[PDB]
Amino acid sequence: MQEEAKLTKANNRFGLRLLRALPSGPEKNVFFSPYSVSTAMGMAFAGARGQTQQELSQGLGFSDVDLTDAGVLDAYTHHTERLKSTPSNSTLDVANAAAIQRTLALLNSYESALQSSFGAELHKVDFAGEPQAAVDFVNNWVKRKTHDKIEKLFNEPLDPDTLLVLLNAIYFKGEWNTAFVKEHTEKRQFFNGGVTPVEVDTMRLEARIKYRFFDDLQVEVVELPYRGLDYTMAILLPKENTGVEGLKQNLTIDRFQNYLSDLRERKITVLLPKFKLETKYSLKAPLQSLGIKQIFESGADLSGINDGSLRVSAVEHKAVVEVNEEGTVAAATTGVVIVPYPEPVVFRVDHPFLFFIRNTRTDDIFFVGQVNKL
Repeated sequence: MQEEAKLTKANNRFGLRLLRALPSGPEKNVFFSPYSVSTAMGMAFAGARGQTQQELSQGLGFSDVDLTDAGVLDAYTHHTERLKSTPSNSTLDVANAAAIQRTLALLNSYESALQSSFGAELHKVDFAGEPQAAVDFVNNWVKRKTHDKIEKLFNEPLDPDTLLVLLNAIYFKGEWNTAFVKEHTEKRQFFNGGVTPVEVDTMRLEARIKYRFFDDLQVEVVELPYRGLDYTMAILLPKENTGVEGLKQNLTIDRFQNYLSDLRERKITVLLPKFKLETKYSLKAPLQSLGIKQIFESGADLSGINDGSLRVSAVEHKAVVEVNEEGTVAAATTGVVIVPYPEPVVFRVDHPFLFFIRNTRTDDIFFVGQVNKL
């Protein structure tokens, strides 16, 4: 398979692995862009060497798909290019950049790689002398690229020893192929945390929708496509009200793709809450739990960046989504901070569930959520 296809496979596997490691609870929703996180970590990977590079190759999923270090940069070039030129009814914008200390010398090779593989602009800032101005700059980049959906990634200035912040932003807007019928939206029961009944605005449609119940993990699956059917929201609904955490833990990328392959269009009724999520994560700890460790530590080898001693102090992520009768808008951003050292069917989404906004042509998974509380 193509390098870009290997990369999609690595990104997707990493995506579910990260999903499993994110903080979750009956009162705490989960939402993030694994594609955003992977892309930002790819930019750091471009500058990693030695054991640090090998550990990242492993962690980001490259090794398991036989995607070589050089192949990663190739694959990213093709992702970046196809993202620009792809004809769709839906909007998907991905942007990358690097905020660099004004007096930091980057290796020419790294600067070139950021441009060629990621289309990443460089922007000089004064991390050391002007922490407020530097973080204002970074946040205003995030705001423009997420189409104003995320105002700030960093709520406080960065530590003045910061030398580089690698940034990714993503924005998605789609309209449903089959809109929910707004006249039929009503307050309906939803089991918050799988156990606490509340009333929430709940949307209704009845149409031929890709659907299957799978006995293996006792899960109903649908895909709700956007216009043109090239993007979809896949929804995984546990049989049991309290089934979501177990579902998340049991899911693998092969099982997920196999579920998708087995869906068939069927006339069903879908009852789906309208909802908005807004989340934020410090990803260092979850990334460490996935075995990505050396990059965070003294002794890290990021010498492909500036031929010096650099490590990652933090990886921060923010994400937002709005789901309603017309469609979906989602955005996310990631910042890597671097320092020196047939019978009727009713698909009733009335309890916690997982969803995935994906491209059906490429298999790219752009957004993933777990809805626990509404």
